Amino acid sequence: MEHVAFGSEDIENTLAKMDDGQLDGLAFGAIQLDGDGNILQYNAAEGDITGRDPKQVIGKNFFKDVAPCTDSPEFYGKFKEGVASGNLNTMFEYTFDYQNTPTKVKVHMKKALSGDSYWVFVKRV
Ligand SMILES: *C(=O)/C=C/c1ccc(O)cc1
Repeated sequence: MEHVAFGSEDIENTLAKMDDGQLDGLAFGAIQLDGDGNILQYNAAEGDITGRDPKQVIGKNFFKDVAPCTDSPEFYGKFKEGVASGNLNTMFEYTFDYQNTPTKVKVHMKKALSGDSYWVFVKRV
C-alpha cells in the first residue's frame, strides 16, 4: 500500500503524475478527470467501493455517463465552478445510488498539478 492519507494537505504533490499501478496502491478511491469530466484514471479502491470496472470506465464521461447521480449542483456544480476558476478544493459527503446499493461516502475534489486534470477522492463513511 502507498502511505498517503485521505485529505492530506499536499495530496496533489504526492499523487502528481502517479501511474495507474501506484494509484491502485492507495487506501481510498481516486479518480482523475479532465475539465469536462472525462475519466483519465480510476483506481482499484474506487472500483471496490462502486462496483465499476476501473479499466472500462476510462474515457467515459463521469457526469453524463458513469455517475448521473452526481449530475447536480451539489457535486457536478461544485466541480465545474472549480474548473472554471482554476482552484478547486472541496470536501463533502454524498450518497452514490445509481444502479447499486446506496452508499454514503466522503468526497474530496482537488485540482491536480498536471494540465486539464482534477482529482476526485472517495472513502466510505
Ligand atoms: C451516482 O450516479 C454515482 C455514481 C458513481 C460514483 C462514483 C463512481 O466512481 C462511479 C459511479
